[PDB]
Amino acid sequence: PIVQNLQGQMVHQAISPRTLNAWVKVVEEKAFSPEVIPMFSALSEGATPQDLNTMLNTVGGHQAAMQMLKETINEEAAEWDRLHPVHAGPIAPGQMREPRGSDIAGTTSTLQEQIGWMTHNPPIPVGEIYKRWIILGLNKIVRMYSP
Amino acid sequence: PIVQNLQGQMVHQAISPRTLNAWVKVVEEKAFSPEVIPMFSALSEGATPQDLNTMLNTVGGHQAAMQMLKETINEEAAEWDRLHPVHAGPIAPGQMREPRGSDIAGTTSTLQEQIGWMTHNPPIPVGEIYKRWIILGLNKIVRMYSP
Amino acid sequence: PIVQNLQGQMVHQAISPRTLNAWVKVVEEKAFSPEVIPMFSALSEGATPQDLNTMLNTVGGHQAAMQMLKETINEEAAEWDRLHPVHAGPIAPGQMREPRGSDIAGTTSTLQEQIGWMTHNPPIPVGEIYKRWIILGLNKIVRMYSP
Amino acid sequence: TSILDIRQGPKEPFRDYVDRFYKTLRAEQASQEVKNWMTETLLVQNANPDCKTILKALGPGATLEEMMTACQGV
Amino acid sequence: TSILDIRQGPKEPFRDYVDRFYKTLRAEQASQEVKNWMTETLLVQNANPDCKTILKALGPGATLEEMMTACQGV
Amino acid sequence: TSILDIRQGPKEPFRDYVDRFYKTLRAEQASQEVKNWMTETLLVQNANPDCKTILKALGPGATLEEMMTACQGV
Repeated sequence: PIVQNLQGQMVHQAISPRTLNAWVKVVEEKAFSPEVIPMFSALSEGATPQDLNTMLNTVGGHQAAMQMLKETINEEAAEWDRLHPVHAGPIAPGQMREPRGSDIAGTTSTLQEQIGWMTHNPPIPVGEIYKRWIILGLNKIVRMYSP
Repeated sequence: PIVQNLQGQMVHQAISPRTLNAWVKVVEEKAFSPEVIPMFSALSEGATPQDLNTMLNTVGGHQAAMQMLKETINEEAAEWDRLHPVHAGPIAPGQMREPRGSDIAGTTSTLQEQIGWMTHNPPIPVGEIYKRWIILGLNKIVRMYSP
Repeated sequence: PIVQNLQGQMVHQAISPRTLNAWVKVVEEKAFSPEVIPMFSALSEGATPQDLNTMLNTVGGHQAAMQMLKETINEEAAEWDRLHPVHAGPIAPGQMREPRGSDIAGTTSTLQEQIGWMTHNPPIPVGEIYKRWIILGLNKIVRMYSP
Repeated sequence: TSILDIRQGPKEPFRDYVDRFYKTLRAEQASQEVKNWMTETLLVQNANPDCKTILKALGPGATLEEMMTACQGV
Repeated sequence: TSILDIRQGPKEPFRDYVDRFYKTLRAEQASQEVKNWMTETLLVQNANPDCKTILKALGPGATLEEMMTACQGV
Repeated sequence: TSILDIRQGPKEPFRDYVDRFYKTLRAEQASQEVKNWMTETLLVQNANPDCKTILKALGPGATLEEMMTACQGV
């Protein structure tokens, strides 16, 4: 995640193993139950896309759901690209590039790039955009997996 | 929560997973027992409304009680709005807006707004107002759930 | 691992016992399952070759796989030496030596040497080169150990 | 399971039923106004005859602590 | 176990089969286009006659929630 | 359970009963003066005949260690 250091700057720090394991354990115990979404939200505080793929990729089991989510993440990403067209002409030397759906999904962007966008002024909340897609896709799952 | 940093200022820091889990475990083990209220009170030290909705939303089980509480929180909030009318004329550029029942419940306010009110001089104790509503609603529950 | 200190420099710090044990426990529980690879990747964040041999050497059980991996690590290392020939003439006093496959595998290099390469400017990512060999060799294993 | 399929047993305490209701209501995502409509309507309708009888005597305007204490002996 | 060896039982819910499929698909490392081809093809092909029949009626263009709700009673 | 429903068994040690009393008293939220009234009154009243007899001999002014040691053999 990207956290604030004592000095008063935003720097990246790694997520903790008993945080990781707590994510694992939630999924083990409460599967598709709604409490998973606030839980997720708390444990995703200050998290990167990269950390969010890590959390999704580290799941075991419920592979039908994991595939449905993936496909929702790509749909929501396809929709990001649709709604926000690429911008006019070449990229400025003085500036950094606008993200695509795949940069938001973490796929085409690097960590330093993910830190550029979030730490820069104005900052862009690429975590929160992926977060809604995850929560939206979580609703899809919850609604389906209701019996 | 909003905590004091080493430098001597009040800054927000996130609540800890084994704090979260300790909240979960209390509820699991002691359900509606009275010891839950001092326990709550200690674990709510320096907490935001936002953190208080997080704690309430992360409950599983006892949904009749959770609904009774919600409805108590809204009643107490409706009562806040009644007792404290909105103030005269437009909001000053030099000042920040007075809270409503829903800002106290965390609903209509943002975190930075919740930090403005609490950190500013004079500070307003929107945590402690929600805290009484929670404790009051906890009494309602305790009294009902006595057998 | 090599981590950034508060002062703003990169220094080595030892890996933690409950990190070690978490590595052990993953292997115990999920054996050759794919979730092992993101898991590995997270727990290998900022890790040295030396720490990576420590993690491989501390395995118990699955010795056929451990041997297949070793032999993959040496093949990938042999390939490093092939692709990158040694450089022209004697080593400069002002400079430090280029790594071989065995320095990447941690075998012929010392820790201070591993810290020289990574902390120096430009830095060389000898962790990430070993990491791909580990992940590649992990694919070999996963594919074989599928039933 | 659908919200319409939530019903009170002939020997099941109302209390255990009301818990089931706001759990399933907790998995409904509808507008609040619709969920208010569901509350006043469906809860009583799928309540058992003995308690149903009781709840009819509370009249309208009733709140959950009073419903919950009203059907306790049933 | 190979992906071709993944098949639906005569009494096995589709759901339990689809889980097995994307677990094994999760251990395939092929290009996405090939994995798309596997999805639309192999899944239905090794599905049981009763559900297979059902899935033929959904036509093409179908998505996983609709397939999964379509073969639920089977 | 209501505070009036708290009573001492015919074989139950007073001690186990006094624990039950201040637990239920712990869930009463009334003014201190009322809770003092409950203490001197209800505790003895729902105490069993054998201990009740004992407690009548302590007279008024008695404190909990002396009541608790007074009904120990009963």
